[PDB]
Amino acid sequence: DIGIVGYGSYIPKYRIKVEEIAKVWGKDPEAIKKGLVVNEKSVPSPDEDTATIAVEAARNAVKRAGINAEKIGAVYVGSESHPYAVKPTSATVAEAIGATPDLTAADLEFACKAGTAGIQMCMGLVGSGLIEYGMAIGADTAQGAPGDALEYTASAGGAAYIIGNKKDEMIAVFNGTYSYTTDTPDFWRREGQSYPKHGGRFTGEPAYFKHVLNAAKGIMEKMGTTVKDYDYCVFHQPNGKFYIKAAKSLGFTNEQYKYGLLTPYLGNTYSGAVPLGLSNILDHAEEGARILAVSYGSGAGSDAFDITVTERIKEVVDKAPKTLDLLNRKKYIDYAVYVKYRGKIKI
Amino acid sequence: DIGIVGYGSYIPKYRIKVEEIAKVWGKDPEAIKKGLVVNEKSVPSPDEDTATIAVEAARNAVKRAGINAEKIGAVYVGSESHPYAVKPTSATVAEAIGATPDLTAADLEFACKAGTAGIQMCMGLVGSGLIEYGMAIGADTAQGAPGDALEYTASAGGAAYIIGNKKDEMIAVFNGTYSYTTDTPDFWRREGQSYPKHGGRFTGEPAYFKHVLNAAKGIMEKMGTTVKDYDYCVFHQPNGKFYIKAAKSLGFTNEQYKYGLLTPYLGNTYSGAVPLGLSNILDHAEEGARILAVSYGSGAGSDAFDITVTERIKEVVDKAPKTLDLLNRKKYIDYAVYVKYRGKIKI
Amino acid sequence: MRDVAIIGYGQTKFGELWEDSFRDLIVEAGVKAIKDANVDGGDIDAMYIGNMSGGLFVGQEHIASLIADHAGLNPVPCTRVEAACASGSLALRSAVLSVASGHHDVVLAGGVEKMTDVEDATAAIASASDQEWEAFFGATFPSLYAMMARRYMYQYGLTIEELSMWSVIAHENATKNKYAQFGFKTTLEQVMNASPVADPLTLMHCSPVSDGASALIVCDADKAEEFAPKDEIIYIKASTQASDTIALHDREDMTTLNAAKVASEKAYKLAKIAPEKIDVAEVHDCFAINGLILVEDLGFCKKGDAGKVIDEGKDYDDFVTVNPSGGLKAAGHALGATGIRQVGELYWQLKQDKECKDRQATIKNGYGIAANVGGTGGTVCVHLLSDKR
Amino acid sequence: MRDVAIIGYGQTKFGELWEDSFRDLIVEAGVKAIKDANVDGGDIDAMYIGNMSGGLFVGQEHIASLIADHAGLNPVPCTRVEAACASGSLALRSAVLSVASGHHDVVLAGGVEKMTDVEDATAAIASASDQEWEAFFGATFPSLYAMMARRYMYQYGLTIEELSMWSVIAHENATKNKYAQFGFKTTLEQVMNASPVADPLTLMHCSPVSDGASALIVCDADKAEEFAPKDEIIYIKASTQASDTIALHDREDMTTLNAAKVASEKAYKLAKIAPEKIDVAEVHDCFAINGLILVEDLGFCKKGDAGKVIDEGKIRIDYDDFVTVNPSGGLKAAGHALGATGIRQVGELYWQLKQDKECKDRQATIKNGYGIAANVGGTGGTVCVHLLSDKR
Amino acid sequence: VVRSWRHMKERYNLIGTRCKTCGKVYFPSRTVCPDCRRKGELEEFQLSGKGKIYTYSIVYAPPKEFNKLTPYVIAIVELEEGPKVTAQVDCDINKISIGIPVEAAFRRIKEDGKDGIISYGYKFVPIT
Amino acid sequence: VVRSWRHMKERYNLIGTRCKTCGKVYFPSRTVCPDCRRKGELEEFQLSGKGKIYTYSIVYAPPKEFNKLTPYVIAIVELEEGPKVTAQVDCDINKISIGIPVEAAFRRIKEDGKDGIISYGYKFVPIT
Ligand SMILES: [Cl-]
Ligand SMILES: [Cl-]
Ligand SMILES: [Cl-]
Ligand SMILES: [K+]
Ligand SMILES: [K+]
Ligand SMILES: [K+]
Ligand SMILES: [K+]
Ligand SMILES: [K+]
Ligand code: NA
Ligand SMILES: [Zn+2]
Ligand SMILES: [Zn+2]
Repeated sequence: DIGIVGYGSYIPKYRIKVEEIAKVWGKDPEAIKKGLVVNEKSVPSPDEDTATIAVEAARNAVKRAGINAEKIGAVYVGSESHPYAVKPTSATVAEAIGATPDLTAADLEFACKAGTAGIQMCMGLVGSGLIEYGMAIGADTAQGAPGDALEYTASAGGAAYIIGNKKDEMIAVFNGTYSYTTDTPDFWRREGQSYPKHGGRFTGEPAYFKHVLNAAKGIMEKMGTTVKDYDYCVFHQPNGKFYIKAAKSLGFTNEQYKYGLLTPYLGNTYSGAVPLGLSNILDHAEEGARILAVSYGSGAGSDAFDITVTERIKEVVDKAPKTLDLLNRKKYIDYAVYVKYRGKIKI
Repeated sequence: DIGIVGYGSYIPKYRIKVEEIAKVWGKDPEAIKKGLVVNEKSVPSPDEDTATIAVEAARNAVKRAGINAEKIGAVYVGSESHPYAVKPTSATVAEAIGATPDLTAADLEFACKAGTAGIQMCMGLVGSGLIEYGMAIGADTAQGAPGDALEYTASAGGAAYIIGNKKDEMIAVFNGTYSYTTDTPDFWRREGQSYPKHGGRFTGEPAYFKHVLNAAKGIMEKMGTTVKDYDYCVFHQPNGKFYIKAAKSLGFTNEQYKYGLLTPYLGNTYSGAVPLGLSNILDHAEEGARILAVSYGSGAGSDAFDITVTERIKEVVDKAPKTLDLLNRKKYIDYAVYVKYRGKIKI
Repeated sequence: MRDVAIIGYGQTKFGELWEDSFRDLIVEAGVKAIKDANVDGGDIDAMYIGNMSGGLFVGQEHIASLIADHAGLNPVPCTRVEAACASGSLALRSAVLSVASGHHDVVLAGGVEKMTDVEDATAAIASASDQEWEAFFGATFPSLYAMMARRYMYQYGLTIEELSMWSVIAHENATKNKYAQFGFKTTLEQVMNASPVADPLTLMHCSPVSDGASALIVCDADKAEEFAPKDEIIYIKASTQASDTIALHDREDMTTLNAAKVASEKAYKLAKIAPEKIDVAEVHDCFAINGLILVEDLGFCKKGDAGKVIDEGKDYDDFVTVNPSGGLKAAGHALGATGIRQVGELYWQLKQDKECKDRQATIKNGYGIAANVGGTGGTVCVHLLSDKR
Repeated sequence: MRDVAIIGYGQTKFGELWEDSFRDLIVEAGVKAIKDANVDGGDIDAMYIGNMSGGLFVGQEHIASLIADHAGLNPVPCTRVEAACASGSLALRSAVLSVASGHHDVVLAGGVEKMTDVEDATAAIASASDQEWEAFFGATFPSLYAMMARRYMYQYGLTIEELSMWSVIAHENATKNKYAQFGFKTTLEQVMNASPVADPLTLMHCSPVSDGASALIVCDADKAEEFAPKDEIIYIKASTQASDTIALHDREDMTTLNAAKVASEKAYKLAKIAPEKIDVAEVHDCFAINGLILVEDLGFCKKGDAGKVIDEGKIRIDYDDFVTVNPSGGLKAAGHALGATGIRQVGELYWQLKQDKECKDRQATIKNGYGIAANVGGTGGTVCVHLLSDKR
Repeated sequence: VVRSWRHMKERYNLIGTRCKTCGKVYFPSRTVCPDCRRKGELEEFQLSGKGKIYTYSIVYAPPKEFNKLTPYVIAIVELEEGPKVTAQVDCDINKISIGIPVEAAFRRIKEDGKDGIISYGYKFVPIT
Repeated sequence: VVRSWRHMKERYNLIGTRCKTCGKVYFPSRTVCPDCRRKGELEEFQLSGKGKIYTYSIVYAPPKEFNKLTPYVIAIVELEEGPKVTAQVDCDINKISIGIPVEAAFRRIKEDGKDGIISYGYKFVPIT
């Protein structure tokens, strides 16, 4: 009934290795790589932001859908780094893809789950017949606090999904969705401050794992499924460790979770993390493959999805750049140039 | 098949008259009152913010709906003044009404249209059968720049709407919805800045009226209607003058637009403006009444709604405070106490 | 001057307990201790609580009133005793002296700590050092004990491998402990290659920040037979305490804890036994080196030789058994409760309780000793238990 | 179970002592107590210290090790005991029980507090309340006791004038005390018209923030004879303690302190005397109302009548037919160094019963030779009572 | 931060516990019933936010954070179900008196500086 | 804040006390001589900032404030006069060893956040 008709991704070209950050701050890089299961992260060009990344991903999704953007009836951008405090990214993206003016739009906020929240909104609008196609994007240019452990994982990227009703155009089908949400102060940022604050070890078991695992078990109960019913999986990935712990807890093997894990070479792109991992799965998946996708946001909340791939997948994969190709087209930079680009130098 | 099963509103108790602001800045209060069609505005208590206002409105909507909040499958809060930069209001609201944990949520941003964006999202999820009930809130504690003209109108308030599928439970029914969206830099705020910036007289014809009138014309064309088919109307109301100009341009009379206009004594509550105006219409409307509701947000976009009132309305209106009762329970303050409350004094 | 015995012991799990509140913890420990001792709530005549953190973890002082209130035991007298990481043992000793005095017959001695609620625990654990002359200059609590390890290595030639074996043993022992924070085996290489905190110590040498609570029911030796079988009663032969300089730099010798020598010697005298008669010992090994030093100061081996006797791992039938539960590093170190837990382990070991069934030490003589240290050595409290009165 | 006595008492001045450091303070009190008791440093077998703030004022925990170290008495055991404003009395009771046990013969019980070093003392004093359910919501410590006064006024008809008379007496008594923080006369109007802190309380009803230290030397009743003459030895007939709900809202009746009734009754029972035999009493009057309530809970008058007693001045030294309350000026006028107050309370009874020259100008009449002290932690969650006599 | 999360359902929704054994409602929720202790069996219980002022005070010189509110009313409210709580009252200082009926309200209680977490909870409003 | 002011002469100038009775120099200054206690009579004494490393450690993960310094050397210096102090050493990680001669230096030790006071005091520097 409801499915993905097209999807697209974008990652900028600059990277920075853990070695380059630790060198400056006087830490052991090998300990960090092993502790976090992270090697390097992405860095946006100083002329790039969430809007531009969202546009790249949106335009790529249109190529794969093969539709006329004028037909898109809603555009939703989920982010933590909207270029304005008050001016919608989503409007800029619609204008940049030619979707304007006959559509609704909104900018979404819910930590790193903002991106997947928009998918559920589009599913509703398409399923109810209120629109013909909807676009949900998740994109971020995350910034980690200098000297803090989040600086090793805070990266830039995004992915877009177009939702539709036409079986001939669906590359994947939603079987069901479920969400787990509570009020959890694991991670936050106040309006004045430059970088967020967090509860350290509270971000784990009572927040990420509580919500990611409750969302996963919940949708499997709703769907009457077990881990074995699924071919691939993707969880939120603030670091490699959390991802693998969650995946192994639920009974997934490496073959099932490998494609969804991008953080070790991409970093944590926040609201683009699961959207990007999902896209890498779709670049590899075959007809009939069944996917479990579960996001997480501090706040807190998780969005779970149960998706089945169709035969159309192989018609569209090459209609836009593949997430792995984007991830490997890279130029390395050191910490000085990194903080210059990211605007981390006082003036 | 889709309708409003319950609604609720909240306004804080403090007010400030135009005279108290003009006195301080050396301006003619009568010229302002006549120019903007505004007499006074609302002011939140220093222990009040968008979250508390949203909870008040949500709780009132639950009373009118007469349902178990556990059944709510989505909570969306639209605002410009979320108390955190990164931590979702919607989660706090869900916890405060007992909707958690089996629900999705998101915080919405799109200037003063954020609130109505959530209504459309709830419409989609309920119509599609993905949830049984969804809640859409629009609330703000606006802050105008000291000395600027927006300080005469920037007020606090909010309203909540619960969307449902069951005719027996509907107090109003959605006949249709339509949205007009472009990229327009009429009003914005950058992450660092305390107060927004704007294009002055660019905010009028090319932005507010362009989008409000195209959206209003759009839904009437979609619905096959004329101004004569509607009993009541409510437009975005940054001041009284824009509202009335828009209403008269389309051909609505005072009797049609009078109820939706609250700014003259409430101020502009931004994402709560139209939700609150719509709620006053519902506090007065009778069975069969047809309403045209069109919001506006800068960036820019408008959300239009075509709604018909049902027989159940009289059963619920008194189940919670009426928007006029909240608006008229008030205590006046002077400018010194106002800037103290609003945190406008450098400290 | 009455003889005092132990009739019950209760303990929560030690670790990162997010859901369990500070209140939920002390209750769970108290009810377990009450239930094991076969006493009613009304039978408690007084309580003695240890909690170093108090108002630095949560901002709550006056914890005694809070604990008595929420345990439901009002109006029983409740008292807080504080000596940094030695608060647990100090609460026990206070409880012991109150039974010996005749003013109370049945007294609960417990300790509780809620370290996870603070964002940064270092500032609290650094409270046990001199704030003006150690912390102020940037000497973190692990860095102080590291400087002890460096000086000990300088004087006695201890190698990092010898020190690291202490941690391998502890973790192996902790896999047999249900209440231990860490239940995984490790290796020498994993210990030595772990991330460093303060040279020469690594994360695998340092004890973690821990939530937990533990409680004992102490009773008059004669009345004890009223609640417990004569079989399951353990007698407190000695409860001694001593003092040393608070700052490490003011110590006469940094390789030894004089307060432990003073306290342990006094306990051995009162019990009229020698170190050779101890079957099980529980020592304060928050940073491993501290475990080695205490094994010497209690008289189990010569100064400077601890590294050599531990390398052989002295399963071993003819040597004292140290930290059967995993010690502070592996079992967990909830500051206020540690001193209580230490003794509760000796109680289990000497009464051959099921709880320590999988980690049961051989008991030829029927004696156990515990050494609880506050900070870098400023306070040491020793407890000597026996199966015989 | 040995009988315990007091052989020496020492005290610093209570007030804003900028010169004197926290370490420097406890020493001065310890040396004075050692000198008064005619003992050497080596004669001390153990120490028990009270301090509520500890890590809130200075960031320093483990104060026991610090105090023993800098007093020079290492390796004697030193122990910190805490119960908010009652830490002093608890330190004494711990010391008493350690002597009675036979493990120590001579023990120092002292308390110290350095409240001036913190920018805002409120947060520390609020520690004695429930942080999650009282402080969190903005109930300041003076506001809690003010809500007690309000309920007491509601039930028994106490008038603000009657409450204010407690403050007038306290300050008059404090002029006779060299160690008092405030040595000035006041009037009813000055008390009532002082700046308000928490309705109905005024700044002249509330005790101030104080630095100070005080120490006692307690000893086995028989051994006492070798250091002191049989005159000037005071015997501890009873050292009792009780508990109540930490939060005022959880109290069954907020107009009384059950833990004081429980503790005082137990003390009277052990000493085999009635309230009518008490010649001088030291009560915890950090906010005046607390002085009236304790006068009732200790049994000196019927509930609700404390106001009538204060207006007539029966608690005054000059008044002969009634017990004499807070001859030193109490917490309000003499000063309230949280950790040392419980020790100081007892030190005054020691002087009063031994007719020491320290309290010569405030000497109460001693018909029977008994004194009692009531030390309260927070709003009443912990109460410790000590009953002294000139007779063993 | 973690402590607020543990008591959110109590501060937001006034959800306490009822001991089945004796029937007494407890708020804030208690781990153990003081009257039955071990024999007590506690159940979840939703309180109505309605109560009456039992006693009160007016705070004239509070800590600096409360500068906007000063002078504010603090009170102990007796809830209809039985328990008493300490909380502020949103009314003028000349309108508070013992016995005044009040009603709980979700309000912003505290904030941990400009960078830290905002803490919400109950404040009481008089009802006419 | 007040506690820094009291110890400024010790932290800035290394001014301790010498007990006449036994002659032992004490730093930090002590109110009472531990060996003579009462019979000790203390006099003001100016120490030379010279000493040797007695023991040391390298702090690899300190609190956030020290992020610029990390990893730093912490040591106990035995001063020529006798006393030992705890302080940081301005040298490279691979240059610290027991017995190295050092010399005190006036340095910025800590700062109480962005708004609070700056505290200065001694840090040790190697000789040649
Ligand atoms: Cl926006
Ligand atoms: Cl029981
Ligand atoms: Cl001496
Ligand atoms: K459908
Ligand atoms: K925002
Ligand atoms: K639900
Ligand atoms: K048993
Ligand atoms: K009374
Ligand atoms: Na009298
Ligand atoms: Zn019960
Ligand atoms: Zn000397």
